[PDB]
Amino acid sequence: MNTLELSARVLECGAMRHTPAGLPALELLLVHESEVVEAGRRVELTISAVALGDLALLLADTPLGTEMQVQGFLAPARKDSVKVKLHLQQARRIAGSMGR
Amino acid sequence: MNTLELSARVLECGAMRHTPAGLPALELLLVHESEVVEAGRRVELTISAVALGDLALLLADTPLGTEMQVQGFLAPARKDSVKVKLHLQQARRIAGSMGR
Ligand code: NA
Ligand code: NA
Ligand code: NA
Repeated sequence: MNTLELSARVLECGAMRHTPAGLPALELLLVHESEVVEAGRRVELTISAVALGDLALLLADTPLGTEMQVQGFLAPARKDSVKVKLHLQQARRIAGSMGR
Repeated sequence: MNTLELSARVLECGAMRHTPAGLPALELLLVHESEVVEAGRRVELTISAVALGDLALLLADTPLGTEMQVQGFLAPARKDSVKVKLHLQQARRIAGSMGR
């Protein structure tokens, strides 16, 4: 079991990159702000995220500030790192009807 | 939305501590090892976890090596920290029938 579901806004969206094996790869910087319940609290969390393959292609050029629901697994950012990165398995924009 | 579900083993279990407001607090160090789907692999993740209140009392003196399913929210360890901490909302040992 390793699944993080997070509501987040796009702070940064990288240019299209690739894995050493030639698969599309895209890095995003995400910010989450919410109030949660702990022992009967607000949280602000900044987190790096990476999408590979088709999802990287879909998330290409996501405007900055876009609000999203995402899901994936957590992993250390680099070998031996304290920094974690969210490996995206799902991402959807919070579509609205304003929208002006 | 901010929920991480993780299967993990206890590498460290702290002594009973307290919040500044006097609530029970307990820190654990958890290791996760699994293989996941990345579209498309192996993930090994070490993460600090903190339980407050009644869950802290329940998790007191968890033997090192105990395997668990945990759930909670992610938050930075401190301002501008790259270290994240799982704020435990649920924890259960993986009970088995072996013995010994
Ligand atoms: Na897993
Ligand atoms: Na790779
Ligand atoms: Na939330």
